[PDB]
Parts: sequence; structure tokens; C-alpha cells
Amino acid sequence: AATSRDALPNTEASGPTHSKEIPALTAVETGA
Amino acid sequence: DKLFAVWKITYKDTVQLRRKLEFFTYSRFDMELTFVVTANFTETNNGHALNQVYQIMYVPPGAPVPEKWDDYTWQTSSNPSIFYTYGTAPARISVPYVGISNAYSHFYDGFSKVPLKDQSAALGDSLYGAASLNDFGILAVRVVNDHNPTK
Amino acid sequence: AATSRDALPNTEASGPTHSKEIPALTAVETGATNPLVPSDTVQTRHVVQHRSRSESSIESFFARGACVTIMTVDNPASTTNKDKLFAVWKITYKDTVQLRRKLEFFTYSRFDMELTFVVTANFTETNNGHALNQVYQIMYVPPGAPVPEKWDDYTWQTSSNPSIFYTYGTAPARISVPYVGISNAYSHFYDGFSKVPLKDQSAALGDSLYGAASLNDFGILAVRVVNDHNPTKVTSKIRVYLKPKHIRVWCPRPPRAVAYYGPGVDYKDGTLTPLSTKDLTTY
Amino acid sequence: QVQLQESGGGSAQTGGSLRLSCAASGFTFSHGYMAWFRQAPEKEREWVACVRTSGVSAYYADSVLGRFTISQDNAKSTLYLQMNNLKPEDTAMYYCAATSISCSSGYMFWGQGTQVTVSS
Amino acid sequence: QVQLQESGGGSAQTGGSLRLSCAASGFTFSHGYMAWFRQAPEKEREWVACVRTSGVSAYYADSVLGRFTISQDNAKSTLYLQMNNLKPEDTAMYYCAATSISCSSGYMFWGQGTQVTVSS
Amino acid sequence: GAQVSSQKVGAHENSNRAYGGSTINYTTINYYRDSASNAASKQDFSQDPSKFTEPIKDVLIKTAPMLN
Amino acid sequence: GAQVSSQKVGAHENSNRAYGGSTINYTTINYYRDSASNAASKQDFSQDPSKFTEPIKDVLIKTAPMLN
Amino acid sequence: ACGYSDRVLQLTLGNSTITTQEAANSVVAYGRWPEYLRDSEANPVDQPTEPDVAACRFYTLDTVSWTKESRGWWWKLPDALRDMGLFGQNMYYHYLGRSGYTVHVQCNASKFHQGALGVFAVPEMCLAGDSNTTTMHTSYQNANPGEKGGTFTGTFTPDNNQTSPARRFCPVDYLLGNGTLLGNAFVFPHQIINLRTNNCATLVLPYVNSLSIDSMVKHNNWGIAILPLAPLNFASESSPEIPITLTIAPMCCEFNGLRNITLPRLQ
Amino acid sequence: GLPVMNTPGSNQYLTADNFQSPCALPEFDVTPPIDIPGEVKNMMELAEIDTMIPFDLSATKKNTMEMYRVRLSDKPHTDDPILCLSLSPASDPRLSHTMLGEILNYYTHWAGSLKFTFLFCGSMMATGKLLVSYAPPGADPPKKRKEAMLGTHVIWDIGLQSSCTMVVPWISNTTYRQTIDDSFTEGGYISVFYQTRIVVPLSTPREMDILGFVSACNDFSVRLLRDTTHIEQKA
Amino acid sequence: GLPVMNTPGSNQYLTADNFQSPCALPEFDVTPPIDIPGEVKNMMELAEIDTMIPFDLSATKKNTMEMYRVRLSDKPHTDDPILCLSLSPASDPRLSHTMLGEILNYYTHWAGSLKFTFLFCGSMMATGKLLVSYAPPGADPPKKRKEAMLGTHVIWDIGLQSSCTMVVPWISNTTYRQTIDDSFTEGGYISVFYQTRIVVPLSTPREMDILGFVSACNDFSVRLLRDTTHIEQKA
Amino acid sequence: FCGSMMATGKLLVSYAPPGADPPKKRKEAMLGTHVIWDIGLQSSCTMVVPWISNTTYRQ
Ligand SMILES: CCCCCCCCCCCCCCCC(=O)O
Ligand SMILES: CCCCCCCCCCCCCCCC(=O)O
Repeated sequence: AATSRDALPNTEASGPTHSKEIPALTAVETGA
Repeated sequence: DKLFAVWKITYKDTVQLRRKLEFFTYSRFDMELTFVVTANFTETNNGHALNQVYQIMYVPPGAPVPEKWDDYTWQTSSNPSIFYTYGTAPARISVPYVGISNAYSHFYDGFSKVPLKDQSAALGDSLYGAASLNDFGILAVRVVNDHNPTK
Repeated sequence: AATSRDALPNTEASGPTHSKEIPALTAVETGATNPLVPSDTVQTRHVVQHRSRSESSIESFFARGACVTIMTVDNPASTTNKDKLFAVWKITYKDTVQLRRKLEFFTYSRFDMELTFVVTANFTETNNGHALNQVYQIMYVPPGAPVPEKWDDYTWQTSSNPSIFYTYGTAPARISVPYVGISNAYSHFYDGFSKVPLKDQSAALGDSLYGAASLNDFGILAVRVVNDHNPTKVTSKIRVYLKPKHIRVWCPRPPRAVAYYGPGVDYKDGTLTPLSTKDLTTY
Repeated sequence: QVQLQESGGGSAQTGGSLRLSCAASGFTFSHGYMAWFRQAPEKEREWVACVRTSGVSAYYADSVLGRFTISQDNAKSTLYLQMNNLKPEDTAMYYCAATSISCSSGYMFWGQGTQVTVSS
Repeated sequence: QVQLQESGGGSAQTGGSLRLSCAASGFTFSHGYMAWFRQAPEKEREWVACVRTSGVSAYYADSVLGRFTISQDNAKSTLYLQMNNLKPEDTAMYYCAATSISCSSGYMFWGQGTQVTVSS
Repeated sequence: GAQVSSQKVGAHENSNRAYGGSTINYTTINYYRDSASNAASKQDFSQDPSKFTEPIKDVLIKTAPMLN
Repeated sequence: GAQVSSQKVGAHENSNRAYGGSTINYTTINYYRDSASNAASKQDFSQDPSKFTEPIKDVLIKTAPMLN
Repeated sequence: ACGYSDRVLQLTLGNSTITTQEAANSVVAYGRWPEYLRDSEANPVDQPTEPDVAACRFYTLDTVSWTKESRGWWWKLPDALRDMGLFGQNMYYHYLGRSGYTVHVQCNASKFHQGALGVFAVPEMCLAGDSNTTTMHTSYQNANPGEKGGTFTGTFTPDNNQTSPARRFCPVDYLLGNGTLLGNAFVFPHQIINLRTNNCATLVLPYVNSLSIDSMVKHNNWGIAILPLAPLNFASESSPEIPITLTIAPMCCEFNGLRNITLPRLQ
Repeated sequence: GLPVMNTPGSNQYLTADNFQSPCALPEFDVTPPIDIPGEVKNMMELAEIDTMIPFDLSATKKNTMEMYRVRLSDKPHTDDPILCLSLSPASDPRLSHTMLGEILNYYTHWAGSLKFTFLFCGSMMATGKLLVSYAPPGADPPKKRKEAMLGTHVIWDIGLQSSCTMVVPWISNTTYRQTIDDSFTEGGYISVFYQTRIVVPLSTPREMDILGFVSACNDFSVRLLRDTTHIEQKA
Repeated sequence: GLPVMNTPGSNQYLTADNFQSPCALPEFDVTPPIDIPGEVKNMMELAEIDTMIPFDLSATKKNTMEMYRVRLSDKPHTDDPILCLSLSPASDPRLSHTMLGEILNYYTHWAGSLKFTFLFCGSMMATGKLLVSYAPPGADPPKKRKEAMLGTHVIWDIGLQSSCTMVVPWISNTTYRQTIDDSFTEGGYISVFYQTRIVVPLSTPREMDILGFVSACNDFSVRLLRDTTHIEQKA
Repeated sequence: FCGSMMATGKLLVSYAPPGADPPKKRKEAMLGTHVIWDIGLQSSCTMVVPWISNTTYRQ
């Protein structure tokens, strides 16, 4: 249902962080 | 120089239509103009001319009248023009009732100026039957294609 | 809700007055224009106003097509020394005077752009030779795309570029181009430079033009005769006519008083005199 | 392409005379007037004189009265401006403004003009 | 068809001088700049020097300072690159990049280039 | 999906049984998918010039003294 | 059997009594029997690139350690 | 009743307060008040820095002088405030920046003095060059004369030294410095300090541009041009002199893309 | 295919046509516009803004800063004009260069009412009473206050309120006037005369300046779009 | 036949038109398509896939396998760059040849956010902390960590998770950047500096390689289709 | 202000918090807390020094 002329996903306001979650760390061995 | 004409738009250059319009004192009419172009060579020669285009630029009163066939005026940023390609059907444009009065005046018993007494006869003189010298403007027509070795 | 073709406010009949109210007195120090109407200063009758501002609307003021440029190309004989002339023009409204000044009445604008193409050809050399009706390709080369170096090189394949093959003699060519600006409005005047001259850098490295954004703002058009060499030379002139449609504008600016000089705001000497001679007490 | 082209020069001594001409073409719809205008070195453009269509009925400017003569030759489609008794006030540019008119003010065609100089 | 064609050769001994020219055509919208660029045998293309539209206001690259001279002749619609004191670092290809610019980097027209060789 | 709009009649023809009278309309149907392609509507709004005429913070009342 | 579709308005004309505003549509009617002949609709779908971005068997959770 | 007047105005921004007893009301440019960027018109993705009190305060630029000889004066915003406290600091620290202003021009005299000064606000006040050979040739160093600003001239004198151009603006007064007749300068938001009446000009300016936020270093949004509509006259004197002082306050300023500081080559 | 017949005009290109045409960049993602302050919808809007009039266009004052200044003095009272001006906003050198005129220079016909505003620029201590008058055409342009006072006018007193406005009420034979000098569509005369005189105490500049502005009124309009002469491109 | 009038543009052929036309093989039995794995709907989809960046394009390393390898070492800590890179995905030699750039080479304008990913390829025993930083333009491109650290960056620690990602947040003056080298639409600078240093125990290769990848983000888009230069046909 | 009615002017009174160079030019003083005073019909002007101090009480 998401057409070609659709507005792209918005940018959500996010603040400071200090948690055990790691968006920054990955492994491009997985191919992903 | 390359001949480019300028004609003062008026119905009174020809006889027929004029007399018909003279059956009354005043009129209002949306005006339709048609343009039938016809060309030919002049000099005895077997030369060639590629199909010619023609611009018909309406120059309303006061607008810059072209002095050359290739001067700035032909840019027509505000003037209404029609580029006719030769051989296709005659050109046509619609012009509404563009009169400054509440009716077009076929006959105007009066003068544009008033000859005052504290003024010289020359300063107060004008024509009999005329309103504004420039009533509707002029049309300007020119061949768009550039010089060709055969006229 | 007040449209373009609306009748203007009527003239209200107002009589004699002798009161402490002062329409006549103001102070143009406030920057504000004193908003009066005849009735405010003189006795008036009632007048049903008929005239409308219809024609003076922003859209209508630009509703005319305008010659932006004259591109010249030719098709010479095969044996010739000189190459077949194919033009490349940088798309800008500032090459001609008329349309530019009209667009300069404001600071910014947005308009879907209509281009018209009036082609006109003729022979040049004294000869009775023949040329069959000629075709013309008008290829729009957006910034960065490969600009044709030859009249017959790969570039004319136009696998992604938008082109128009015009056959001579038929009605003038026309294409629609939307508001393609990189900004949220097209900029008629840009008080700034593209580069910043840093101190840890050489003056040359940090220098640029005054009033320019991107050298290549919209791209170039490329026009060529499609038909191959013909024993008799034929030159052609393609005239482009632009009509800015669906136009919006912002912040009015005084209209250009002296003739244009370059793409900038700059003025040449010898043209710094626009107003003529008139005596103060002479009607 | 109503081509109005002035001629007549302008470099006479004080008191002489010059013949200012003007070649006309295009379509001058006779009826109306045909005239002359001067701009002067540093003044406003001023009306010199006007002659009727084909009629030799004319007028002159207060300043130039009798010292300037404006005629015509509609066979040669020309207008002439003979000027006797040239003076330091007459030193100026002259223009053949001959179109429409109907009076002594309205126009749709002017010329390129020519300069006159009455030296002394 | 803004034809940029370089000339000037390149086969001088170490220390001499050459005159690198460039014929320009098409429509060079004067306003902006006109310049020179070198690619070198095995390096990145580098900016040599840029001269203003018609103005003789220019700059030079740190490396070439004073040893290269870039001018123009807009009557002849040409730009010139005189090069005195040629050296083993100057051995390279030279290009007349003269279009748009506005600075010393932007272009829409280059040339075919020519090679220079300072041997010794 | 035709667009029928009315016209502002100027020169009235001697009719009210076809023309002149009973409101004259016109049809328009877009032929392309792009908004750019459409014909210029001309049915535009007007507005208050006060944003230019009276760029003042405190309202302008013509009847009173400007500077009070 | 006309096909009326809406357009994504870009440059808004100073109108909301014809253009600019009230949703602009366009008409389309096929003229041939062959599907091949039709004009390209352009009203196409988009999709998740994960079929290329995350070709992994076990779901990718950005917030946790990739290899656990 | 209580005595509230149009002439008496007290403006306050941060830790600075401007008063006045002879004003002529105030001008909000194009009726819009300066404002912060709304999510609807946002462009850069990062959290913008809004200095507020740190930058939203009046800054006085050095005072210029007015004499019968004076043709004019001009400045550029944000340029003019390039070295004004934190506003400048922040300006130099970010790639993008948008700001509005509250421009207040001060020039008082006696009821025995006479003349008029038109303080004009021109968004994108592009000025003209000084060369008859090279268009758009004014160098950055001359385009941005900081807090000292520039002036207008009574005559256009071309720059002939093509060995080393002067590369500056030669802004002819009557041409408003941009090839147009001064008399039309009123289309821009404005006030005219006419000695007999007022003593100051206040022009609140919103951020105006083609983009929501833009590189301040590279581009100037507004332009403040002051030219004497009526020449200065005092008593039966031959050399009168009165000063003009400009105090501008950035408003609703926001900056994005924080990075190392830019040290521009101003000289 | 549906039988058709080609009519007069086909294949011709009107620079003022309003037709649909094909798009070069199908599906172009147009960037949305933003609320840019000060939006204009009509040319007249600009016409209603006051613009300073270059009155004194003497060879020594034309094309300078001096053209906008009309200098008054403390000389004894006379009946001779300070400034004369003909109502032909688009053709009179003086008006033709103001915003109004310029916009007017793009049209063939104008109509409506106009308003002139005069700003005194002398010292506070300078007083006076002037008379600005608009006389409709068809007679001798006034040269003495005596005549001018017989027409439409406002008697202005110089004081705390520094600006005065006199409206020129739309009085014309035709519904629209030509945007060029024409007798048939003449406009009349605007004049300014000393009502009393200018008085200044001691140690006060005995001469000062007045600035003039002009602007159209809500009832003003322009028609028949045309090309202007106030600009050209020689070659 | 229905009266018609031919308008401007008729008979012209737009390579980007979208009209209906007659069919050559009426009633052609088209073979139905099948579910062929991996279907693409948009070019951007490919743009979001990570692609290895040929960073070191030295005359001796260009056009080889060595171009993708950025070699680090165990040399003592300095503040000098390991790799510099300018954000101009479609014009910088380094980026211009990655998937992103290539797709970008078919458009005139690009916008959105980009993300770089760095893969360490040393021995398990090798540790370290690097700093990858994106500095927005308008100033001096950093040459020392000191400056780079003042912008947008991620401090990466080499460990069990071998890959690190730093996002370049879309910060630009214009809503869309030119796909060519331009000052007005400049992008800034991407830099990588040693945070600490590389440390390896004995009997361990003292130098190893890091591989770089780039990919667009969900918010990225491209407009104004154009012809590429990354290919040509000479004669 | 205690001059003649006819005397006009605009002064600047400014309070700069400590910890830096005491201003000697308007340029600096203008960077702190201040009020720009215009001499007119209201003859008296007041600038408040807002309590800004490290300690809750000063010696
Ligand atoms: C492209 C052409 C546009 C406009 C053409 C304007 C010419 C109008 C001519 C109208 C003739 C009406 C004559 C009536 C005389 C009168 O009004 O007194
Ligand atoms: C087949 C042609 C396709 C595309 C043509 C692109 C040309 C666009 C020209 C737009 C002119 C708008 C000028 C405004 C200047 C500005 O943005 O600052």
C-alpha cells in the first residue's frame, strides 16, 4: 500500500543516551 | 532593409465593413481577427526559400514600436503575439470589447483639446472627429526566418 | 475568498464635515501609508464600482510567453572544413531583458515552467541547391550530465535526458518543467558567495563570485540538426519562449532603473541617467 | 518601419540659415499632422512647429516665429524646415516628429534627430 | 560546441619556457572565470591558475607561483599561459579549463589537453 | 472528471436563452498526471496590502492622530 | 469507462476555487484492446528493502549485539 | 488617561533595554514576527542550538557621523554582527544558522535641527560593483565590512586598475546601490527619522530567505541602508554634525551542524 | 478514428494561450514551499504603497538625490507656484518613475483614485500652511493660488503631525485613462502653493525640504497588459 | 467532424512523453510471469545496501584489489589522519564508484542521510579505538583529531562486534544537493583518526586492514533523472 | 538629567558582572547588562542591577 509518491518516514526527536543498547555496533559478516 | 509592417488598427481603411458599422452610432463587440498570409518570390531566379514563419505582434498604445526587424521589441514579454507557420490554416485570435468608453464610437462630434484663450492657437488645436490618435494600438508583422539569398 | 475578478469596493456618499477626526493628517515616519479614499477628503456621491483587479493578479502578469534565447545551429556540406554547428545554451532568464525585469519585481518565486520552441531556417550560400525538411533535437542536459562534444557522438542517445524531436514546419515545440529548484523558492538575487575564504587557505582557493549560487543552476539545452550533411548549407534559428505558470512571489523590490550589465546587479557607466529634464513649475 | 530620417546638419554661424529635411516612409496615414520638435542642449523637449497632413496650414512656436519655415512635399513624401536668422538660443537638436498628431503633441513615430549649432 | 583547443607543445629542456594557448569558441558567457589545470603524470588533477572573465585579476598555485603567467586576449578570444623556469615537477599535461568557474573549481567545459615535458 | 467553471461575462450578446444571460460556463479536463502540465487556472485570490501599507505594530486608525 | 486519478500537487497556484486547493484530478481512457498499448500508470508501490538489506534467517534487532 | 504614547517605547531583550521618548511607532517587517523553525519547515536533522538570551540581546555597533556631506551608510545581517558576543561565537561554530532582528537606529538632535534619514531594510541587499570590465567582482573581504559597515557614494567612478582591482561595491546613492531609483525604496519595510518629529527607527525583521536555514558565513539575509533623504541643516552653520548609532538584536536564532570554528579571511 | 475537422488557428502559437502540454520530467519530486514572509498576490498591492516623487527634475538636479527635495523658504507670501504637476502618472517624467508609474507602464489603461502625501522636513520650530490642489482638466492650468483654490484641494497646516495627504478623486470622462500622454484622456493638474508663508525664529535654517509620495487607492485598477519602454536591449 | 484546433507542441516527439499508441501484434498471448525471487521496486532500495568503498586510490593502488584496504598499524599515537573523505557521494572518486554513487550518477539531485560502516580485519588479539567523524562544511577540513572531534562523530572500540557504524545526519542548506562538485551544495568532511592506537601482542601481524562501506538511509531520495558519464561509446 | 529643556541625548548605563576586564569602551560595556536611555520629557531613567552573585550573600 505504500506508493511511490509517499512522504518518507519522519525524523523523530531523540535526546541524550547512556544505555546497554548498541545501535552503533554491528557485524558485516552476517551479510546484513 | 527587411520590410516589416506596422498598421494602425482600425476598421476604416477598407470600405465594406466600415459602412456596415456606420449603420449605427455606437457599438460593443468582442473582436475576432483572422490572418491569411500569402507569399511569393520576386526576382527572376530559381532560388530557394524554406517555409517561412511570421510573427504578428500586437503593440498596444504606448508600447515600444519596433524600429528594426531584429531589435529587442520582438521579445514580447507582455505583448500578445502569434507565430504563424506558412501553409497551415489561417491565424486567429480573440479580442474582447476593449473600449475605454461604455460603447465604441463610430462618430465623435468633438475635439480632443480645448483651445483656451490664455493659450496659443497651436497649443489648443486638434482634429475634428478624433478621440485619441492611438485608439487601439498597432500590429507589427515580421518574417521570423533570417535573410535568404532569394527574395 | 476575495478573488481576482471581484468588483472593487464601492464609493460611499459622504457629506460635509467639521469634526475632531483627521483623515488628512498623518506621519510617514511610521513607514505606514495613510489609507484614504476620496470620501475622506472631499464630498462624494454613491458609486457602484464596476472595475476589477482581474488582470493585475500575479498569475496574469506573467501569463505571456517570452523570448529567453536564440539558439543557432547549422547543417553544412560534408566536404566542409568547419564542423556542423550545434549550440549549447545555459538555461537562464537573464540573457534577455524583458522577462528578467518582470521577474525582478520580487525577491523570490516559484513557477512551473513552460518553454516554447520556434525554429526558423534558411539557406546561406548563393546556389539553387536543395535541403529536405529538417528535424531538430532539443536535448536538455541537466547539471553534471555529459555535454555533447560532437554533433554525432554518443550523448545524443538520451537514455535518461528529456529530448524533443521537432520536425520543421509543424507547430512550435513545447514542454512543461515543474518548479525544479533546490531551494524553497527560486532566488532572483543572492547576496552571498558560494565559497568561504578561510585563513588557513589561499585566497585563490577561497574565492568565488558575488551573487552566484551554483554556477550550474538548471543545466544546458543542446540543439542539433538531426539530418545528416547536405550539399547545400542550411542554417537554423531556434527561438525559446518561456511562460512562467503557477507563479508565486515574495517581497517586492524596486524595478530596475538602469540597463542591465552582466548577470549581476551591477551597472555600467554611461547609462546612469534615467530621468529626463523637467522644470519644477512646468506642467 | 515608418522610417523617419532627419538631415540638414548644424554648424552655422550666428544669423544664417539651414534646411532641415526628413525622409518619410512606411505608412504615414496622411490625415493628421506632421511636425518638428527640439530637445535643446539642456532643457525639456519642446515643440517647434506643426504642419497639416498635406495642407499647408501650419503654426509656429512663439520662440521661433517667422524665423523658421516648415513645409512639405507629399509627392516626395518629405517635410522641410528652413531656418533663417539662427541664434544662440536655437542651438539644439531637432527632430522630425511627423505621425498621427491630430494636434501638436501626440506621436507614435519619431526620428533619430540631428544637432544644430549656431556659433558665435 | 564551446570548442576549447589547447596548444603550446611540451618538450623543453629544464629551465626554459613555453607558451600554452587555448582557442575558445561557442558561447563563453564572459562573466565568471577562465583557467588552467594540470593532471600530472601520476597524481590527481590539480588547479594551476585562474584569471577573471575579461579582468586581468588572477591568482597562481603555490607550486607555480611567479613561474607561470596566465593572461587573455578577449579580442582574440584566447587565454595564454607563459611558463618560465620549467622544471622536473612541471612535467605534465596541461588543460585549459575556462568556463563558468566563478571561483577556481567549477566547470562545464574542458579541453583535450596537451603534454609538457621538462627533460633533464 | 471534468472541471466546470463559470466565466465573467463581458460583452453580452443579445441573448438570455443561450448566451448573455443564464450563466456561461466552461469545461476543463486535465490530460496529464503531472501538476506542472495543467493549464493555468486564473481563479486566484486577492489580499490585504496592509502587510506592506501598514507594517506597524499598533493598529492604524485613519481618523485619529498618527502619533499619539 | 474513464479513469479519474489524483495528482500530487507541487507548485500551488494562488487558487483554492479551481486549482491549488480542492484536489486536482486527471482523466484517462484507454483507446486500444491490448494491454501493451496503455499509457504507463506511474501509480506504483514501494517496498521493504530488507530482502536485500537483511538477508538473515534470524531477525535483526538494531539495539542488541549482532552476534549473540 | 494613563499617558501611553506611540513615541514612548521600551524594548527589552535578554539583559538589555532600549528606551525612547520620540518614536514613530514600530515596524514589523511584512507583518511577520521572527520565529523558530517549525517541524513543518525543518530541514537539517540534528538538534538545533537556540542560544536565546545568550544571543538574543541588543548589540551596539560603533557610532557613525552625519554631516551635510554624507551620502549614505550600509550594513549586512548577519554580517554586521559577526563579532558580537556569543551570537558571533555561535555563528562561527555552525554550518547553518537562521536569525531575525530588532534593528533600532538612534539619531537625536534639537528642535532647531532639520533633516530626514530613511533607514531601509532590504532582504538580499545586493550592491553594485566598481568595475566597467568585470561584473560581480567584489571580493568577500569587501562584501562584508563587518560592524564598521560601508557607505554610499554620490558618483559612480569606475575602477581602472586592472593590474590589481579594488574589488569593492560602488553603491550609487540615488540608485539605492542596485540600479533602481531610490524613490522606490519604500517598498521595503521602513521608517524615516525626520528630526522635527522623532529620534529613532525600529525595524523588527523576521528571517527571510529561500531556505529555512542557511549558511550565515556565506550569505546575508537582510540589509540595512540609511541615506539622507533631506540633508542635514542646523542654524546658520556651515558644519553641523550629529551622530547615528545602530543597535541590533538577533532574535529567535537557531544554529545547526556543530563543528570546529571557522576563521574567515576577512582582510 | 473520431472524425474531426481542423479549424482556423490550428498550429499557431499564441504567446498568451493557456494550453496543456507534455511534461519533461515525469514524477518530479517538487520540494514544498515554505512560509516566506511577505507574499504578493496582485500588482496593485504594490501600487498602493507610497513612493517618493522626483519632482524637481532640473538638468542640475535630475538623476541625483536632489530631485526628490522641493525646497521651501521663509520669503514673503506670493501667489506663485512651488511645484506644478500634471496628472498623467505613467507619462509625466516626475510620476513615471515611481512604483505606481512603473506598474502603470506595463498596462495600457489605468483607472481609480490617487493620493499624494507631502512630508515636511524642516526644524521643529518652523511653521506654515501650504495648499496642495488638484484641478480637473479642461481649462487653464492655474498659475496663481487664486485659481487653484477653485478646484479640489486641502489646506495643510504644518505641525506635530508632519505628513499631509490630499486625495485626487477619480474624475474622468472615460472609465479608463490611457497610460500615455493624451488629450482625450487627460488628467488635470496637481499644484502646491504657499497658503500663508514659512516662518522660522532666529538661528534657524531659513530654507528646508519637502518630500512627496504617491500611491494608488483601493479603488484603483489597471488593464490591457503591455510591454514597457523603461528598458531596452540594444543589440 | 468535431471541430478542432491544433495546439503548440503537436507532432513533436518527447522522449519522456507517456502516450497511448497502436499495437503491432494484436491479441498476443503473453506468457505469465513467475515468482522470481528478489524483486525490486525502486532504485533507492539498492542504495540502502552497503557497498565497499575504494578509499586509497593511489596510482599504485587504484584500479586494483588494494584500493578497498585501508591499512592501520601499531605505530605510536599521533593526531594525523588515517583517511580523509569529502561528502560528495556522486563526485568524489572514492564514493562515486559505489552503488550509491552510481545510482546517484543518474540523478541531478540527492538528499537524505548516509551511513558509513567500517569493518576491522585484523587478528582477534588486535585491539584499538578509532574515531570516525563527519564535520559539516563551511570551515577548515580537520587535519588533527582535535578539530574533527568537535563535529559529528562516533568513538569506536574494536572488539567482539567487528563492525562499527557512523551515521552522517542530513545537514544541508538546501533541501537537495547537486550530484556534482559544487560549493553551494557542499557536503562536508568524513574523517578517521586513531583514538588510542592499535595494540597487538607478540607474534602478531603488526599491520592489518579495515574495509569501508556506504549506504543511504530510509530517508534518502534522488530526483531529476539524468544521463551518466560513467560510460560512453566512442564512435 | 539636569540640563535645559532643549538639550537632548542618549546615554548608556551598564552593569557588567565581575570576572573580567572592567570595560573602558562602550563596546565592552554594551555586552553586559544595560539600559539605553533617551533624554526627554521623562527626565529620570532607572537601570536595575540584578542580583547575580556566586554566594548567597556578599561581604
Ligand atoms: C492581438 C490583438 C489584441 C488587441 C487588439 C486591439 C484592437 C481593437 C480594435 C477595436 C475596434 C473598435 C472600433 C470602435 C471605435 C471606438 O472605440 O470609438
Ligand atoms: C527539458 C527541460 C527540462 C528542465 C529544464 C530546467 C531549467 C529550469 C530553469 C528554471 C529557472 C528558474 C530561475 C530561478 C533562479 C534560482 O533558482 O535561484
